[PDB]
Amino acid sequence: SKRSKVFFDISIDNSNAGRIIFELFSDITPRTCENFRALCTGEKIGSRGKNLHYKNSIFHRIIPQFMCQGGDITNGNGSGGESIYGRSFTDENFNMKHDQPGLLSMANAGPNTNSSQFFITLVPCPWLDGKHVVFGKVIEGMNVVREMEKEGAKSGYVKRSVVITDCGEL
Amino acid sequence: XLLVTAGLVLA
Repeated sequence: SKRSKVFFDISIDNSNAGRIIFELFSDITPRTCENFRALCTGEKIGSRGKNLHYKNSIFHRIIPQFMCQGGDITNGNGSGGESIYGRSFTDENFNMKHDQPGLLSMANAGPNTNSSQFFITLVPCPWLDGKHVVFGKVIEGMNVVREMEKEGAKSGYVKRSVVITDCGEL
Repeated sequence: XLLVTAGLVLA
């Protein structure tokens, strides 16, 4: 259809937690969604010679009652990341807001610095509206997201391994 | 505080 459908199979503490299925707002933020979709299928090659892929990447920062962050496919700690458009790409638009849990939004390091890192909201995050591009939402597997929330801490550090064991487009 | 950044995470 108009909007792409992608998924993450999540492993927590080396144990399958289930699948998260996302609906990408391809009709509102095409460039942003295409980047995420391509990173789920691993169809593009990065600047390091490896194909950009969320498979086996981890959720390095989870803060209960805030959000789950991942996508650092280069360093796995937040300092890295890479998009199919290069180290970073411009903010498409901020039409969609973080008005509810289960939203897929781009993490960044200030204006126009989107790469591969993203976060899934656990509550409404109004203070991020206009600063982070919301490009999708969870349509199935919110229980898995809640399972991940359980692994976070106020510091954000994730004591037990939260990994994406598989991913792709549906 | 509560932000989602890539590299210098602040309060």
